[PDB]
Amino acid sequence: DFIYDDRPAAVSSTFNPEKGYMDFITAYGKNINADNVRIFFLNHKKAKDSLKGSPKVEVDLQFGTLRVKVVNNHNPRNRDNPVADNAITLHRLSGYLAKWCFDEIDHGQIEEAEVKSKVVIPLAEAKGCKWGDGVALYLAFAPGAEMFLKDFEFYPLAIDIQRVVKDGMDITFMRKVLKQRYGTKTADDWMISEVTAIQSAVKVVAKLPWAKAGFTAAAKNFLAKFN
Amino acid sequence: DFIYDDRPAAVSSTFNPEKGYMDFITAYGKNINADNVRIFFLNHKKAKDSLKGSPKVEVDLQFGTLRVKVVNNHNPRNRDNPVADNAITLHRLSGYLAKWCFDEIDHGQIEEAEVKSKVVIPLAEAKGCKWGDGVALYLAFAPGAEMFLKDFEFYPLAIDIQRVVKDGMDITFMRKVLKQRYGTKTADDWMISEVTAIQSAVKVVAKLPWAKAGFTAAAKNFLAKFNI
Amino acid sequence: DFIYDDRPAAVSSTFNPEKGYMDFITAYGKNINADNVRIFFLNHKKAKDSLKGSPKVEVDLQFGTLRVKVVNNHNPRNRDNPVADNAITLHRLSGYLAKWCFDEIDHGQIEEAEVKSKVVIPLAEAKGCKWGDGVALYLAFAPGAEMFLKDFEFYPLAIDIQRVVKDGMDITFMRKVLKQRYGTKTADDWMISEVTAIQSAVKVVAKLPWAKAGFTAAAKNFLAKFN
Amino acid sequence: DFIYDDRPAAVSSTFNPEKGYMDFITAYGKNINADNVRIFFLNHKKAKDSLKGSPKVEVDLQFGTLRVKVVNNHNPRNRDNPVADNAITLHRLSGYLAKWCFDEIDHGQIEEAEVKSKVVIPLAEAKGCKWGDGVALYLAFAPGAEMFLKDFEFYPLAIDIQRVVKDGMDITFMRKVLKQRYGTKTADDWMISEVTAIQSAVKVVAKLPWAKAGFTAAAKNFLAKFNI
RNA sequence: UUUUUUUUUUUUUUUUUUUUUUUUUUUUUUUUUUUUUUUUUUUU
Repeated sequence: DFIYDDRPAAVSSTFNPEKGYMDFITAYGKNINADNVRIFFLNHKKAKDSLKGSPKVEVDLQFGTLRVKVVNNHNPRNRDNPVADNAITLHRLSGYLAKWCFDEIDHGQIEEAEVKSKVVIPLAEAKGCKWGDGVALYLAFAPGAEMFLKDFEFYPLAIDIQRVVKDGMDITFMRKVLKQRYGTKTADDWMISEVTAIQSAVKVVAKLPWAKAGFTAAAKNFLAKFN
Repeated sequence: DFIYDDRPAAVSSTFNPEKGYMDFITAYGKNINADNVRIFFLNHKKAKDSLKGSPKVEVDLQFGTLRVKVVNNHNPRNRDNPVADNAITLHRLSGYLAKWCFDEIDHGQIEEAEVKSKVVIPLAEAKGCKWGDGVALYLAFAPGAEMFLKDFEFYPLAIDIQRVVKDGMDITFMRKVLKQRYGTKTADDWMISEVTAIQSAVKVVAKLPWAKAGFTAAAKNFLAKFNI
Repeated sequence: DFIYDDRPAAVSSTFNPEKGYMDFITAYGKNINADNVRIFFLNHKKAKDSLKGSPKVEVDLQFGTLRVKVVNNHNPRNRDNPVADNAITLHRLSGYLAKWCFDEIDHGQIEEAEVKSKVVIPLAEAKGCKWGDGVALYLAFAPGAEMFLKDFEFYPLAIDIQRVVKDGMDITFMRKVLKQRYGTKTADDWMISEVTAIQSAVKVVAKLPWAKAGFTAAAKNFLAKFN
Repeated sequence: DFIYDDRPAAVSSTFNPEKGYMDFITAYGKNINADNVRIFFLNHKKAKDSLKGSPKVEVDLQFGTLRVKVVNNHNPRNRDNPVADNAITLHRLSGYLAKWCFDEIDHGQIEEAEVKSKVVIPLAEAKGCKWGDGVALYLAFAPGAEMFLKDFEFYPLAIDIQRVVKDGMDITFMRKVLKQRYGTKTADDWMISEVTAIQSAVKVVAKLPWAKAGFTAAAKNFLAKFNI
């Protein structure tokens, strides 16, 4: 009576990031602008702890002009609460807005210019990557980019790999990306089929500063006078 | 100001898992089914933390329709409370239900299918073991299985060994398992007598994927292409 | 106003464990017996955490029939409060009672029998040391024994060293023992003078079960590996 | 429905440690004496935990005769609050009092005697540094000293580098310092210009015991005879 | 030259570690999903 537990059932996954993205756009597309994409991408972690502190399972948030209805599972008890396929987590939202940046870029040159001039990703910065390095590569640092592997040319995967080898990141964080699809190909398929594109991606990512989150170029060229 | 201290004394162990199990069945057997057992095996860890939080000495819990009166020794101070041989801790509860699944499978075909299709052991999966691998083996991953070394065909021991050698497990954990009995044969006895069976078990456990639970080969084989 | 702070100044210690022990015997010696001592050594950690919980500076404790007026500096805020040389902390109490057992054994064989048949020190045990191995050695595992390095034949020091090499003990715990005296010799002296006797002690402790904390090898295992 | 969020957009470097110091002295210079500076430096960490506990956005503190209006930003939730340049953080306060000591010593023989005989900086001692080793050097161990790289002859920098090299300190703690000025020289400037002075400082700091304090040789030596 | 996270004198000082025994107890390891969660977060 003091503590009661109850059963979750097994299932397979009916969640298509493409569809979730489209429904998300149809639902919120009027309040999305490069300004909000930018405050969010600067407010991801802040929102991470902000959700972490609060105990409500279904919180709505405001980034500037953007209103978002998000599921909160950062809070401990909620880590196993269910999440609808039309629902949005900060991870899913992040991926979605990254996707938005990617399409918006292709829409034309004025479109190409605005976001590029106004979009920087802290996670990408901390490793010293900027837009000039590549579009797919640069946007791939956004969490949730793993949902759109093709558009980002296997770069989120490669980045995760580099995190494992150089930053000794715990291997479990590759769990999510290793379930994800490459177009029509299931994980099991592309894990053997597409090794080439992946290795190429790894190379591409390798040729990057990878500064320590991050030291302006004066560092770490000065700290290699003392070692 | 006062704090309050006195002597605990030494004795031998009068706890028979076979019988303890029998009283557990006699007492709770009407609400034990594959459903509730499955709910237990999925909520072991959660309930463990929930017991860690509370300082109550004797907590009651409900897994689906099954209610059990459990002794709490996960709360730090409570780690030294006495435990009756007719009392139940989660470890004992797990072992008991592991044994229950083990018997129920032999009860017949419907029961075998019910248990096999429902019951899930997180620890076994996390190492890539499934029901198809074996009943004794798959169930041996359940905590408390060490209390029934015979029925689980010495497998929990083999698993523990496999854990120390590749996962660098702290050896201290083998303390419980290394005193456990083989049916009636004593630890000191079976520890040289049945060496063959043990070795066979170790070999069986040896051939398994044994990746981290989240992914298993060829997820494992794909990392290999870059990093083990 | 909100919190304020103030000075402490210090250079020296006037604290002689011999004198402290003698005063302790004079004050409490009628209530000291193998029963109470034994209860103490089994409830040391318990009382220690119980003191960690309480914020009171000077707590009363009862071990069997023995009541003690002990100083509490286990509470974080209290960790830098002063300690009189005639005062008693759980560490001082433990060391004192270790000394007491050591003397009581010499009083005759019957007293030796009460202490040996009753008193048990968990830390000595966890390493597989028993009374049969030696009195000085067995008692040396008791916290506070470092105050009487002479009587315990350098064994607490050797034990601390072995904790560092085999158990990866953080070296900081040896700070205390390395300031202690060996009878009349100060630290600076015996650290060079008694190196031989110390090494002998180390060899003794070394040839002990240890191997490892948490285990008794009733039967050996054709392990792939040990430890 | 609402967890209010909004944007800060920026990158400006107002804060001038010289000016901050001058305002701080103008405000408090009369209540600063060797006594209070000493008690402060002895109560730095305590004040740090005590403020971590508190919810005040701006806490008030008393060190001996000195009362100060300090900004509290060690508190998790408070960790993103703004900080005025005429305001004082406990880091800033520490650096400021270090500078104070540096000026006061030069005031004369008697003042030098008060400061040298009273003020002790635990971090400097913990590495075996004493007043006799140097004034700038000894004072450089004080947190916030990185604000006055000129006065302390690049010693806070050298000490930090040395923390990374000898104590494997996470390199991120070298952030600040690597933003600070050397008198007029910008970091981008002095990082190339004053390399000579830098390494000299580095060597000076290298020529120190730098053992846990903690221990003194013989002891390091006594340990060496078994372990490091 | 934001802010914070670590590092804190000197004592025969004080704290932080290690804590017998048992078919005892506790400490470790916890499924599957295009699920969710834990790490990595610009610029002074």
